[PDB]
Amino acid sequence: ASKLPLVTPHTQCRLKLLKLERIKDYLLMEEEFIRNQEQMKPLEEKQEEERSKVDDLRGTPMSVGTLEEIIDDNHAIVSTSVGSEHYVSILSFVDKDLLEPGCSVLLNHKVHAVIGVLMDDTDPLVTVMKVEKAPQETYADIGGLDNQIQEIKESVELPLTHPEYYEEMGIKPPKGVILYGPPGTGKTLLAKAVANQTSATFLRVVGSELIQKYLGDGPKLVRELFRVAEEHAPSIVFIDEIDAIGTKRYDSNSGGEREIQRTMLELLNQLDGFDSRGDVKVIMATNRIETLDPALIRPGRIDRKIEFPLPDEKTKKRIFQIHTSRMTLADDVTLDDLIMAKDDLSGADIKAICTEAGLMALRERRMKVTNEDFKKSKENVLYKKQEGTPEGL
Amino acid sequence: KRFDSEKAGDREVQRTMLELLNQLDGFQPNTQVKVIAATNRVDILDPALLRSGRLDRKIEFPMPNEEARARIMQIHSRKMNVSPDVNYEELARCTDDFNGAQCKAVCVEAGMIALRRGATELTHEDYMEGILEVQAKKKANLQYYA
Amino acid sequence: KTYGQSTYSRQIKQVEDDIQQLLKKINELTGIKESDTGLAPPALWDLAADKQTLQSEQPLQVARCTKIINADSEDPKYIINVKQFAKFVVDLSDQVAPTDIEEGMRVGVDRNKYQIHIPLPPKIDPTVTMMQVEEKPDVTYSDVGGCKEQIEKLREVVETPLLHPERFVNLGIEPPKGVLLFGPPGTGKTLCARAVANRTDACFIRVIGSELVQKYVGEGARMVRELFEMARTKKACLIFFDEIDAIGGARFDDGAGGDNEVQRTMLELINQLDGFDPRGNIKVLMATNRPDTLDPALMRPGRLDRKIEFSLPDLEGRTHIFKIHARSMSVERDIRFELLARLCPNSTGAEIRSVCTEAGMFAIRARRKIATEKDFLEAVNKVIKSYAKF
Amino acid sequence: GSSRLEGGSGGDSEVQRTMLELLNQLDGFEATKNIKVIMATNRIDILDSALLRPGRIDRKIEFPPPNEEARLDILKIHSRKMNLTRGINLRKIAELMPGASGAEVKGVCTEAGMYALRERRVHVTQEDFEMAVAKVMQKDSEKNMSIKKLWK
Amino acid sequence: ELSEEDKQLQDELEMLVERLGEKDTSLYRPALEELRRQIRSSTTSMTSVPKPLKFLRPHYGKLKEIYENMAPGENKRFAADIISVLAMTMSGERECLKYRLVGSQEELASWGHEYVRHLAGEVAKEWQELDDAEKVQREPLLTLVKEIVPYNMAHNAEHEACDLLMEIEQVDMLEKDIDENAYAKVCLYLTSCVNYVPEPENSALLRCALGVFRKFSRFPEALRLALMLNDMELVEDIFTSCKDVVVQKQMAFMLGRHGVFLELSEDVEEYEDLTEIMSNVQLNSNFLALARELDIMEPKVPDDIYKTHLENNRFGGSGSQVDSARMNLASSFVNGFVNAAFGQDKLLTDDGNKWLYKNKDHGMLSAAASLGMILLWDVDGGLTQIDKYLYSSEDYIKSGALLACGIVNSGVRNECDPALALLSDYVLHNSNTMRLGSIFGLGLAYAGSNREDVLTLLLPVMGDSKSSMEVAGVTALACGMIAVGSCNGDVTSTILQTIMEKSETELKDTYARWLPLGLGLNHLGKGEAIEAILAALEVVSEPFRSFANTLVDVCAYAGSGNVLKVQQLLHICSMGAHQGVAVLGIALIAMGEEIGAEMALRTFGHLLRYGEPTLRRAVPLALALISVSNPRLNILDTLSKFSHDADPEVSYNSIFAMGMVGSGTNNARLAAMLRQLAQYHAKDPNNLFMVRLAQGLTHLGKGTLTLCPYHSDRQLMSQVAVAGLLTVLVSFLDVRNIILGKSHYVLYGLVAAMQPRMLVTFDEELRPLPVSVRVGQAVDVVGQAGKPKTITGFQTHTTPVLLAHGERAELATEEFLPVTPILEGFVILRKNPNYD
Amino acid sequence: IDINDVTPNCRVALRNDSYTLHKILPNKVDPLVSLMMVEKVPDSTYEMIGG
Ligand SMILES: Nc1ncnc2c1ncn2[C@@H]1O[C@H](COP(=O)(O)OP(=O)(O)OP(=O)(O)O)[C@@H](O)[C@H]1O
Ligand SMILES: Nc1ncnc2c1ncn2[C@@H]1O[C@H](COP(=O)(O)OP(=O)(O)OP(=O)(O)O)[C@@H](O)[C@H]1O
Ligand SMILES: [Mg+2]
Ligand SMILES: [Mg+2]
Repeated sequence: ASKLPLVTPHTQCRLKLLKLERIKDYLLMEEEFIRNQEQMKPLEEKQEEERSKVDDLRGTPMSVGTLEEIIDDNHAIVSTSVGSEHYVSILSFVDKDLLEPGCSVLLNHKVHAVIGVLMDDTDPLVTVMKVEKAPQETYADIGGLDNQIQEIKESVELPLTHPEYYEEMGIKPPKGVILYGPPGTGKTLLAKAVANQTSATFLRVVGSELIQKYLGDGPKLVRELFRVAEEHAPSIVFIDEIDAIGTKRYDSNSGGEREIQRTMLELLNQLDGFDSRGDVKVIMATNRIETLDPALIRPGRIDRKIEFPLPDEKTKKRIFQIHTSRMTLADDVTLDDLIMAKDDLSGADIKAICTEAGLMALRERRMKVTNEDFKKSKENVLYKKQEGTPEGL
Repeated sequence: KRFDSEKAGDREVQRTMLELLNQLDGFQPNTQVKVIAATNRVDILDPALLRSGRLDRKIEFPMPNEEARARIMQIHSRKMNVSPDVNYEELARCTDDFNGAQCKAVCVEAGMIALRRGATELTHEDYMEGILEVQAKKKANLQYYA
Repeated sequence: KTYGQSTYSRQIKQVEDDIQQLLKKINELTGIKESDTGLAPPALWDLAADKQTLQSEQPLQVARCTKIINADSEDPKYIINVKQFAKFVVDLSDQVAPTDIEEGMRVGVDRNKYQIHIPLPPKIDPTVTMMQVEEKPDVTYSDVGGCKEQIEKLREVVETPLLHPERFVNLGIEPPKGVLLFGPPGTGKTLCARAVANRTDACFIRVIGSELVQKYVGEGARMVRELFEMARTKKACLIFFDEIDAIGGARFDDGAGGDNEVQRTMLELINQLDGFDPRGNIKVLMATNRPDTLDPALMRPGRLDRKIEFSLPDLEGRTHIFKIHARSMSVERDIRFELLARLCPNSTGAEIRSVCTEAGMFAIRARRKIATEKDFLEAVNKVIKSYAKF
Repeated sequence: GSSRLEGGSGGDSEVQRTMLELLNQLDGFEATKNIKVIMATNRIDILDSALLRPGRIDRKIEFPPPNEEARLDILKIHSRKMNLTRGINLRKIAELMPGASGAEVKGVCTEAGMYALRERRVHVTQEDFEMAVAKVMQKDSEKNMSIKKLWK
Repeated sequence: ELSEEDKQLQDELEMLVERLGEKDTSLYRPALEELRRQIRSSTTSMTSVPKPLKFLRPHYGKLKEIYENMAPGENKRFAADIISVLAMTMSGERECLKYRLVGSQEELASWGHEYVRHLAGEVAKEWQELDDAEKVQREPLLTLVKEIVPYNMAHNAEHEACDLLMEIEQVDMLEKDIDENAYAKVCLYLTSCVNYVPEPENSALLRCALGVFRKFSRFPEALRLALMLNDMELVEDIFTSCKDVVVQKQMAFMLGRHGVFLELSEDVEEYEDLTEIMSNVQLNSNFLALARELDIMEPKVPDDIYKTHLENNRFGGSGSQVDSARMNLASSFVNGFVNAAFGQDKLLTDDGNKWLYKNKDHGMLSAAASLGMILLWDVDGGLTQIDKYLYSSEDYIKSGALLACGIVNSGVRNECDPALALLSDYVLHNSNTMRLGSIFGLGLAYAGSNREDVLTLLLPVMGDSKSSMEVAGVTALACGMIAVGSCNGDVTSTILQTIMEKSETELKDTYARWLPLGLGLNHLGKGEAIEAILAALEVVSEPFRSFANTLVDVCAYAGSGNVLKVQQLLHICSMGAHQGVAVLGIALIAMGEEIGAEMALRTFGHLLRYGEPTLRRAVPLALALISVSNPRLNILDTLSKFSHDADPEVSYNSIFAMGMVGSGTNNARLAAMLRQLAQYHAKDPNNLFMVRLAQGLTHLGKGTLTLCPYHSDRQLMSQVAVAGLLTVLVSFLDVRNIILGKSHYVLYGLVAAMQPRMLVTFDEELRPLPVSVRVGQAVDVVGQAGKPKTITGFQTHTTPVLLAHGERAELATEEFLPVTPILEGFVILRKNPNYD
Repeated sequence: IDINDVTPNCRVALRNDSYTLHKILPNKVDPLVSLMMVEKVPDSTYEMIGG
């Protein structure tokens, strides 16, 4: 509460013990003094009737205006509801830390002096963008990533959890992370897991949502997305499917390509530009990283680049177990037979296999899923391959 | 130019242009307010705006020739202390494909080069260095040309 | 418990907990309950309970914002336009002198006779007033390694003419008023911009190109005009257009309208930079990655006189960058930054900073408190080599 | 629907506030609650993708244009609450109305009712239905050919 | 569990509980070596408890047993080492230290920092618990500490090394291995820890830091530490030992700034110039050079500061009739403050007699002294201008001229002793007004000098019969200023005798409050050495006894940050009129560490909220002392609240405290607030007088002077400045009778604290040398890795800059290397040989 | 008037000179949802929706 800034070594040290012991001693003195003085005289009546004078000063029918500009000398230009603007005086009982252009102020009825400020709604974009606890699951579900989980933790979680490690070495944490891999490997899953396991305001936006239909709205959306990310203390901004907005940036293009490029430039500036970015961490996922902009994924912009490979032999078993955990199975399931094939199977493919097997068991009315059911579901899932056989091979 | 397109926004500027056309020439002739207009492009201007009753005298401003370049450099070097050695004819010959702005840049860059060197008066070498700076030519890391 | 962070860790934790508890007790004892009406703490209902709010509401009347339109005759007679209320022909108050009021400025007027009482600052877009820097970055030219000639040119464009004006008037030189910075990503353009902002003793206005793009027709031009008017207000003021390629695309109007609004914004910017009216003491930076896309009118001298090229550093510059970025790090006594600079082929200061941070994090991973030359080598292998495909 | 950040409103448009509240209720109410939701749409593409998410209405059933039997059944359903005379062969009406959809089958009933009204009888006739189909199907074909000409 | 092959291979040793016990030698060395390698091997996570340790945790009793008393050659040693490292997790007794003492003797770097830190903590604990009787058992601990310390120094844990050595109290060991790179960090950490430690250890810490600084030949830093320690023999030793004349000149500048004079032997090199720098003879010349450089030479009349035309002239006609004489006195004070130290003035210089006779009674005395205030530091030119008024038909004017001469000589030292020569005549004169002027002039001229001749001249005045209480108190004040920080037996005996000689009725006078102030100023800064004075004073009447006790105690513990003393003062506050002195003394004690200063701000706020009029009339004067010349917005708001207050005394003290807080800052916000307050108290004479004084203080000098006692990075304290501040504030304690009365010349005590804010950099031959510097708010860099920046929010100017409170300066280019690291005041700069 | 009756979105009457809530005027709830229940939906069955 506006307490002294220790600014001692800032690492556990005897100097930091001494500065802290001193604060405790002074606080003990103040507490004893206030307690004894309250016992001697309550002063509750004195504290009251000052509020009565304040209420007298601010009449009964307080009007709601809109602060427009502070002349910085306890004066302001405030706009009434009709639209008129008045040059009034900011009285002394109004908490001036709340005043900012556009705030909803309370104005005196006769003299229009600023006599208070009203709280404002809490959804610029926060309710739309924030994900709350990720409905999917905690870190338990993710299977076989391990090293990628460790990298993500070292990027986003560790700075908030143990910052002393960074402050000791004097290095600032890595700026951002980009998750790249073939479609269906777990980028969004890991992002959601860290979102639900973290203590910071987590925001998610899909790149297709930044392709607005009106000029300048994509840039405005990115500007406001990063605007309500410093307003919410520590935050993590996860721009899923960046490939939609970021691209090689070929100059010779016409149409909405120019607007997409301008949106990308605004995002670039937000990631690293003239101003300091405060305390905000950026995660990005992209099935296709080779088509991105070198300026967009340059080191100072995105430090860490995590690769998500297709599950090979045992990660596959782990996902199968995880997705069949809450599902009764007959004692004839050859999950090893299912996974043994080198079919480039993805985790999303495994999830679809499990869901379809359960669905067809339900269709047949059975009470347990069978190995033949799993095999037929897998065959149906792998039926969605397409392409040409001889071509390319 | 006016075109039949479904995109809005251009129609508002077209309406402003129509008002400007009427003001220039139309009902209620005007004989007390003249007009001067400058354009980098004339291929996009509407025919009704390039008419003979609205913009009668269309004056072309070509890129300067050698003599024009020499005169521009002299004009912008009037106020500076320039030595009596500078061959403005040589500078004009060496500054082909320049405009008046680029010649002004040549002169100011020569002055700044002199200031960097710590010289009271300019010189032909300073002018050539300024020409090189204004040309904005980049090197290809090798010069295998004979 | 934990593995042991420090012999004093438990004492620090206990003292912090006691401080928090004592703060809670003091707050409870003194009251200070939050108010939904925006009331300051009772200890700062100060002169507000009375004794200055009373003496501010009694003598200080309420003035109403208006905009002067015309001044009639030598004798004071002013036409004003009270917003959304009315228009009047009004006289001055005895406090305000006639010279203070000009045509077009905002003036407060009393509610009884509507006479002017105080001039007011011009109305400015919030989105253009927030471009002003206010608080300047802490970077300096010493933090930019590998760029000597570039920084010299940038200074003599933006810094020296402001710092030592007489040096140029004496020799009759009109120094260049604009500079363009271009090069590969991560070379230091925005870093040099921050250095200029820090060093300058004048207005620094930061403009990002994407901001000038607006939904409604004729908005980017209005923002540019307001920005340049605010700049002219100041005695001398620097404007920095980062990512100017967003709105500086080459004019290519043909058939169906394409980027016509952005082209109009660009044309307004060009007109302000150089046109009929004389530009004030306004020096203009511009940083971009693709100078090719810029239009000839904008790249013409008189708007962008100097064109500084930023390139990948040499071995010496790389050594200097390594030293700069390892300055505030916990490193061993003797690390061959020359060896590291050689071991990293052509690479940017961003890459070098990433290498330093990754070395620090390898140390933190191995649970060490001192980054080693081996850590720096591993960082180079991770950044320069493994991510070489990017 | 359509999208939650579509016109740059930041989700503050009323159309998107309604979607937000619908999604909130849908997430709030549990699966084992005997409260099912059926949403229909003639334009699947423009439908908001936030409704088809797992944990929400994800299953989807398609509807081709009705065949002969479906057309006859829809005609019966929409002609149930109308005074029809003896020996009304809605099957022959369906046959005389080939390649018609729900809107056309709905409109033919009202047109037959109006024709019976003009003749001033309280019952619809087979001839009335024949004339009704001749009118509605012909006007639909006229609209189709007008659209074709506009495309031309 | 997934990778429990680690568990299996750990069992390969765990189940083989006696694998080393088995007679086969294949399992003796290799098995324990593999276990040691595994436990010492690091991980890829910073989470907790490396896997080998988490796995060998349960196998503790058997690990002990395998050690027991087996062969002592190598098996017992290695077993003891592994036991020790494992003992970290169990966290019971000191088994780690026990087994390290009896175990393998390897290098701790091989075991890592997380273990060295645990062993260091255990060593500190065992050393603390162990009594001195067991000396021979300390030797192993001493060698362990010797091993630990260089490891921390090399691995950048200087704070840890200093902490361990301070805990075991063997801080003198540092100098033997401090090395030339970590010396700066170690010295900074020790000097920072000095403040928050008790008396028996603060001096030891300072002496160790001085030892390191002398070892590495950082003579200016060594002299700073010596001045802080108050060891004049050390100061002389350092100054004489320094064999570089330029460095000796820099140290002479620091000594002159601090008010410390060294009587140098005539044989010393460049002796006369080193004694001219210490005497501040050139200070006026440098100040005028700075004034000309900055172009602020034009005199400012009080009307320029007042700016009446801006205010809404609602009563421009028959307005409130204020005391014209009082307002003229306010104008004279404002003119003096605004034109202080410049030498030119547009009121007294052009025609001084008219302005002087415009005033009334004592106002003439104050106005005449204002001339000396203006001519400050110009002894040579002071007399040629004050002579006209030295022979006047008005005793008030002559006394004012005497005080003006004293003021002019204040802060500078000549061999001509003009102050003594002129003011020794009127010390015992029969006119009490002239006595007052001469006594105060001599005190201000020789404050902090400890001149025996002046003291013996002054002392009889206190006991002289025909001396009013005013003259007695003023003589006590002058003696205290002359002997500040000297514990003079003569002064203390005289003051005690004078206090005892008077009656209760005479001691009820407020002017008598200046005697305990004199004693406190004499004993300023000497804590625990005032028990004798308190015992002596215990025999005086109750009210004045309590007042004097509190005042002497607070003055003695001034600038110490003694939490116990602050606690006692708060008890006193929570009766008589000693509560105000208690409130003032709280700030007097907490005036040092920033932590204490801000916590005292909180306490003062609570005091104003809950308190009696006596306490409330003193809180504002405590705020000014705690933050003098530091215009903090919170403090200014607090003072503005009580400027508009029902209690007139609180209002007056709040206005003056606002002026003091803004002293020498030209703060636009403060000027606007003071103009608003003039409008508010347009019709209140006393409040308007206070407002005018506050405006003058705010514009003290022209932004070129400060009243802050501290200097040299806010670490050194100016005894003379604190004496002047205490003079003025303790006088204000009863503002109605002293300041708004017949004795307002006391305001000139601020001349003691008046010092410049400049930063003038000279060449090696004492000649101006402009250089580019970066001026910005200081940043604390203690215990931070690398060489972090030392300033924030900085801008570039040319050498002659004015430094506001909390502003550090750092040379922009490496062209010049400063002699002293503290860029402040006068700094000699040398060319850097390796510039390019 | 008790505040508990001053619910969000309720019409109130404020006096003339000083706006002072002194009544809770009747409100039009306008329930538009109690008019689309079709009960068991009789005569809507698979047999007659054949196809
Ligand atoms: N290793 C895994 N463990 C558990 N589930 C997985 C794994 N890999 C993929 N999945 C499943 O894949 C489903 C698809 O979402 P996921 O986060 O995996 O996609 P993605 O890798 O981000 O794909 P895209 O690149 O198309 O966005 C998730 O619901 C998750 O159930
Ligand atoms: N010469 C240099 N010296 C020190 N640091 C540098 C240098 N060049 C680049 N950097 C580092 O690069 C980081 C990236 O910012 P920089 O100004 O270099 O980007 P940029 O070239 O403007 O990028 P963009 O092309 O994306 O606009 C800076 O924070 C700085 O740390
Ligand atoms: Mg995804
Ligand atoms: Mg940039």
